[PDB]
Amino acid sequence: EVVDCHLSDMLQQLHSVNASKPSERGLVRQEEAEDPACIPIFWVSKWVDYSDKYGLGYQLCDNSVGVLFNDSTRLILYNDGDSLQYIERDGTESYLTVSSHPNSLMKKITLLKYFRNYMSEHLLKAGANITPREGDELARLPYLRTWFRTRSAIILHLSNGSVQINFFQDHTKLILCPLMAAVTYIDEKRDFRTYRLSLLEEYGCCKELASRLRYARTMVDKLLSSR
Amino acid sequence: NIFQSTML
Repeated sequence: EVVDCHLSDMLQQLHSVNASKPSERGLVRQEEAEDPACIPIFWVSKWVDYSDKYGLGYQLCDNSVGVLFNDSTRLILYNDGDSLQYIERDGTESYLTVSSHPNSLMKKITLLKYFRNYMSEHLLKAGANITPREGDELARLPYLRTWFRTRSAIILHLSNGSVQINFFQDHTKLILCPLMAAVTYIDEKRDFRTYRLSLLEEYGCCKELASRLRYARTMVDKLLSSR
Repeated sequence: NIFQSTML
């Protein structure tokens, strides 16, 4: 696994930005750190925590759906509505369809269908105004590795290294990628920007983004520490 | 109960 490697890379990137005290500059020039080409390929656009019974269902921005079940397995339904991928507790991956699957997955496929319907009828799509980055052969559709909720946010850890943090109080969100070394920030008003983290060090940023990057570092440390 | 992201 490059999972621990990617989390450490992210802690590197966040520590350096946070150590530079970026909201504490004389003149902050946040816009100089923007790079629209660093926007993620994938992020979580909807989610429903039904972990008291089944697990966590979610939709990614490409309209694929997934569930992280309480037994730590994952089922993904691609946006063709037909292909599935199953990921076991130990990460072993297998491929199936709605018409070709082992009997052992029938309940979990049905659960995914109920989650899919719930999300479609009730939940707003986060990032609906964002065009995702073009995918290429080096990237694969990710699954939800793990998640947790604090009093102030839900933290979502994807299998491509990305970490997403949705804040409950004001609906602001961060998408962190340790390969781009970038953070996408969605503010309360649904405006979005993607910044190269090294450049936020140089140019600074507002107290709002600085505060959420401090919180992000603590959450990533929390993810690594449980691993 | 159940918790979820931002509703329509």
